[PDB]
Amino acid sequence: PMFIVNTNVPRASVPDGFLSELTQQLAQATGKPPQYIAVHVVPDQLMAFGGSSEPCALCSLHSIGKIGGAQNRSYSKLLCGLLAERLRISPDRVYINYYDMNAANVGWNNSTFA
Amino acid sequence: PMFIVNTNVPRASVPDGFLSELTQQLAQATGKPPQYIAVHVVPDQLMAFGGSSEPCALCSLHSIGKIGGAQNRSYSKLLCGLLAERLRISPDRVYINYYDMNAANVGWNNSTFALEHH
Amino acid sequence: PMFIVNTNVPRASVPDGFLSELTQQLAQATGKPPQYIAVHVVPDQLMAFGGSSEPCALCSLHSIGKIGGAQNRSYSKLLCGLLAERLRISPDRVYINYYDMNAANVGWNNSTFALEHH
Repeated sequence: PMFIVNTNVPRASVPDGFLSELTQQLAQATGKPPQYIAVHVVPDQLMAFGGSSEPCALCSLHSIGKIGGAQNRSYSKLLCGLLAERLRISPDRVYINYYDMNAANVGWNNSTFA
Repeated sequence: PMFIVNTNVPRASVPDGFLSELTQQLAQATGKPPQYIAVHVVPDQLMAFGGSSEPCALCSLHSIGKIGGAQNRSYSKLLCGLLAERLRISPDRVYINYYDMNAANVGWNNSTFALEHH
Repeated sequence: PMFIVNTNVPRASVPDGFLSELTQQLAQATGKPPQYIAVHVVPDQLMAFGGSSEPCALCSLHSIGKIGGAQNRSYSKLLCGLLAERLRISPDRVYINYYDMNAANVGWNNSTFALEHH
């Protein structure tokens, strides 16, 4: 799986341990091994949410399976919680796009997961 | 909805008011409340379009519904128009990927927009 | 088509000509004219793959058609080979998301690639 978070919060406000916490908690939540979890954090972005430049985040989580109604609500509670606690971003200023990827549509190690 | 624009145009060339104009015009175009419109502009990128590095933009618009044949052509006219007028990017050097998101696949405020079944 | 590469490799490590090489190789692989191939490389990113910050890349390839089981295996061998050769990134630290776009969902030049119906 891969998780990306784009935010206008400054890089200095990202705490030590963040990428590792995201990796471990997403491994727990998705049921996938941590060695297959990739994370990308993009601070200092020029963005607005509702026309306001208060802290916000636009994110995405891609996974082959383990994407659905209840699961996505669980991922959103987990991720909004981390973004609130660690980056001080209000949950109502976060959007997370979820993608259930077909294994044939994910390349890795010179081939695909199909 | 969320609209992202990635471009090689310098940050200095983005005019004051641009994020607000995109927010307001997308609210008008999609019929969605402006309070729910998010925008992200990424300048100074290393990109090429057709192998040339003249000004260009690669964008995306994600919305739960309001994505379709005629609507997407209307959004493209609006957005290419704004990118040409404000960032001086030629419309034929702009790609915009449209995504019709299912409500269950959009997280917000500790949950998603699928609040009907559990 | 559009190909995006996000990596933690430093900008100085992206060779001159890399965008052009990707453009040419992708035009060849997809059969699409190079004039329609867009590439975006984003170095110096804060990323981890499997909990490690050694070189890695998260990428995407969007194309209207020319996306499928065998074609994607071929694109992966091609692209991982280029990322390994040019950016020194191990293929097992590379993910590439493939998207088969509908023509009506790709905006370009004030409209979309759905020009047949109203």
